[PDB]
Amino acid sequence: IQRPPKIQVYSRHPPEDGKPNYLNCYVYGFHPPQIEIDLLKNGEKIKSEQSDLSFSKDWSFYLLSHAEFTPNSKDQYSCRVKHVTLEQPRIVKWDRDGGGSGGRTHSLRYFRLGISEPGYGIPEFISAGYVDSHPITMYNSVSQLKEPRALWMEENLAPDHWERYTQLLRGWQQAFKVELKQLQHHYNHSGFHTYQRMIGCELLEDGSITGFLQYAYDGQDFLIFNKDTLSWMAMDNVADIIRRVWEANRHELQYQKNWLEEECIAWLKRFLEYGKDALQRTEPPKVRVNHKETITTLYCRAYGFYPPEISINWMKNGEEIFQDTDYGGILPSGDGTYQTWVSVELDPQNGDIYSCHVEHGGVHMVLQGFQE
Amino acid sequence: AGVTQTPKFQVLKTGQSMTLQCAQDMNHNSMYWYRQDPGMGLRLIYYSASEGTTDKGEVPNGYNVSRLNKREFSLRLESAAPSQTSVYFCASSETDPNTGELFFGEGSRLTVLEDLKNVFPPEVAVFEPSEAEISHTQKATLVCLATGFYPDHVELSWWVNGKEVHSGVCTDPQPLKEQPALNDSRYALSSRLRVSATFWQNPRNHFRCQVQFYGLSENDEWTQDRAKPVTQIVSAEAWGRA
Amino acid sequence: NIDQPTEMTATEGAIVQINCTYQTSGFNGLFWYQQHAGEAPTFLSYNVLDGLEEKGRFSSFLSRSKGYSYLLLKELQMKDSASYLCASMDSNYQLIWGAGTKLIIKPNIQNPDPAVYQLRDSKSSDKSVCLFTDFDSQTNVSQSKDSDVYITDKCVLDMRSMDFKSNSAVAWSNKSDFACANAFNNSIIPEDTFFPSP
Repeated sequence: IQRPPKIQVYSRHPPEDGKPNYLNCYVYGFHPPQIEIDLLKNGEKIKSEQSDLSFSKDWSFYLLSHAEFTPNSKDQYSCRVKHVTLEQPRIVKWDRDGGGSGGRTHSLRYFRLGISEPGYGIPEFISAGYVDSHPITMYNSVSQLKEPRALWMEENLAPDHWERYTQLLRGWQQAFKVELKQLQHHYNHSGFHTYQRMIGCELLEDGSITGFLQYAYDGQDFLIFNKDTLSWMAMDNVADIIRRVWEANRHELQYQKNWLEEECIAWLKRFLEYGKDALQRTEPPKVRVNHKETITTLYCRAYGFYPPEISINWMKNGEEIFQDTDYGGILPSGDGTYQTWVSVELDPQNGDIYSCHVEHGGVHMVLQGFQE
Repeated sequence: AGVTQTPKFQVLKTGQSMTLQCAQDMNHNSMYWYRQDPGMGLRLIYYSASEGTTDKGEVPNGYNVSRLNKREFSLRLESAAPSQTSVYFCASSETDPNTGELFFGEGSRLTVLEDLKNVFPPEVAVFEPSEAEISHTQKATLVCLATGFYPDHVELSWWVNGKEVHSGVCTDPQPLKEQPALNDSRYALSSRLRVSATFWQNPRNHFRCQVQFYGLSENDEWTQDRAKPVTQIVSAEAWGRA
Repeated sequence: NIDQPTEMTATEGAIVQINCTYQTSGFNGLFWYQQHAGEAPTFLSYNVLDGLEEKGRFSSFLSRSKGYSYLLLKELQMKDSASYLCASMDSNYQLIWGAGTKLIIKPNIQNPDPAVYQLRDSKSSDKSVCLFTDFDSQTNVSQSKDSDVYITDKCVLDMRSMDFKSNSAVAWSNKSDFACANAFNNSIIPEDTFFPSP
């Protein structure tokens, strides 16, 4: 399957017009991974930093492309994005003000991304771990090394740990390559195709736990593991073939169950204690309201909050507005914090009060934007 | 199929270089090299997740390794030491982690001596059944003794009329030492073959005890005036009696 | 660290239980291997989840809470005599091997007729040998107090042996003082067992 990218351009901190800030271009929910993301100043291309390819639960990809600084003095900035799902490159300009609408547990995840031979310019194998959506480990088929993605990961883990997993990943990389070939032979096609794996567990706020192991082919769910019944789910006749093979090995299934239920949860708690400083902190949001003519729409921004769990909506006198509204979703700030936003198109009438409702610590925060 | 490993026996003077060959016909990925010693569980010297990568194990010291093909993983010790005397197992698994079913080579028996001056083939002798046993139990027990051999590399077998026999054969699990007090001691091995009294009492039946000894090769250096203790099959025979 | 019984002895046809305790960081599984003398180990069982895994005459139990496992051998045959290795995986997938349990299987003899016989001199050898055979499993034959006299029990049957499974111990030496009467002296012995007098 092929899914068009969602794009949002915004600033790390609220622009002071005299104060250099970070321009961000966030591209998410796209597939395949092939992506061209450029930042533009008045139409010209600018030197910008790009994050490692990251993976979501739905098998899509996302990237944060940021610029060194944007003093923002009487200029016009935008973002250019080229993708296989776009004929003409989509351009999104940065405004003083779409998509979104997606909307306190802890989890650990490990992702794999295979790319059918040849390389196609992209690394054929990639593996990255996440805890609470925080990057921790990074491996790829180019540089075959372990590589911690967090400071508190590398500090609390000896060199013998990374040495051991740098060897395992090389083994898993090769096995992944073989399964990718086998699939293409089963689907009776060749050329560019992708192979993805996601495993992990999560620890719920009350002490409950769950775990999952899943596989995707070309962005679509392929094989899904049930650790309770010790059986694999297949949504395709071709996926059914692997199902019958994998289920034939009982020791493997049992092994998966134990890791997800016992081993994984242990790794999660261990990592949480390591990053206790970063993960257990909470920084309140800074709300900002603005308006743009042409009939007019209102904007509400919430800056620099952690964790990402947040709820934000517009109100009218003083009830919530479900009509003519947009949700930015949770966006990476780049500081390790996050920011979002919500907009409303107004038929203003007379004497109506419009105010922004935000709940973070909950801790309900309301800012009155506008009234006739 | 299976994991193929060579050689199965080697004697080396300290300082000598030697390499053990291992090949896997099972199209596996991971390969290991294990060292097995008395009183200890298997230790891993080196392994490889897949071809193109290898990494040190628990006891890499004094050893090297290389993956030639996805099929072959060779163990190399450039300078032999007495501490390296052991039985080396080359193992293969489809993928790491899961070792089981883990497949092991036939095993490689390595003894490292400072001097080969002590290397000797076994003296083999067979003893005919007792007259008292035959009449009493209607059975006949032949006894074989392989004495004064060193190091311990031997395979004893029983042959009757040119064919190898198994049933009725009981051999010592391992050879003992003739002089346990001495570290210079050589080894002794005993075996028993029991056949019916009627079978033994037929002079047309030919019994032979055979010990296979693994010594120096044809290219090994021998400076001693005494005979070269090369690889040899030493036998002792007996004829049926009435 | 991983621990199992060093040696175990049992008669043919009986049942035996080999315990294995392990303490490791994490647990990714516990393996049992069978290794015959002078031969490569072979995979037997694999346990991860708590419970019992039965294969034929063999069964392997695991307790993750207790860090305990036992290999249960029923209806022991002669070919079951071997060393049995226990190993488990760490949190990292590394494998820890315990020094095995050597299982010694004594044949089941329903018609014991223990005696000590003198084998005729070989003429290819300068030593004489005495044979002690047809004794039950309850009979114990120890070594010699003489350094010039060698005695060997604990022989192992050939893996293909259809006939003549019997216990036997051998004694030999160069010395003239060696006789089949005093060869097996001070061995724990039942009534009616035969020694030659002169």
